[PDB]
Amino acid sequence: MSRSNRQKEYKCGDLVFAKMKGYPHWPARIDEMPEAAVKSTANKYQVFFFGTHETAFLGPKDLFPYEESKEKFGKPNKRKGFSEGLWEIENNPTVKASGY
Amino acid sequence: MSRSNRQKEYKCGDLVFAKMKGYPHWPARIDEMPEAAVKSTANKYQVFFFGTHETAFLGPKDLFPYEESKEKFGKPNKRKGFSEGLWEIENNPTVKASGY
Repeated sequence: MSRSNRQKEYKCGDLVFAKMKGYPHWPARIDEMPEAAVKSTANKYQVFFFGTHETAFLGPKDLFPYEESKEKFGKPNKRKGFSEGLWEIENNPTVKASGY
Repeated sequence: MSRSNRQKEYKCGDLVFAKMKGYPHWPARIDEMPEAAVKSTANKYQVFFFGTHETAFLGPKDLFPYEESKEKFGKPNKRKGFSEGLWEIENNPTVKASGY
């Protein structure tokens, strides 16, 4: 008898009355639409690879403190850039003793 | 000692073993989030305010249907961008590039 509406989303957001901080219902239009693969870099840490000089985005669990676990990982790979970069790190300033 | 110490994230300046693609554990520097619209909030819409001629970030909950709201909050004047925006919207809400 009656037909429903399943479309809940405006395309991007369309044109509406926007409620912003200090703006109680002001005519405003939408721009952009964070849906293409990445929406926004959130809760991600900017991990800048020291040796390979490359910016990556990782999380807390993707990062292991050598201040204590220097002994745990050492230098697991023998590569010219790997060993060189990790060596530049092996003489790091913030070292809480070489003994573990 | 601002209120309570809850911040426990990796603070820009620390350095750890990073786990990236092609790198089991490569020591990388920790940098915090750039902070420039992107930092957090995954799905957020950008909104162009005709009023103050600004661009802000809002969500679906902050965008109210104008076809009904325009009739509710129809109180212009004194506020330039409100009057300008209301007209710029009234004479072109769907953007008349076909039937005008």
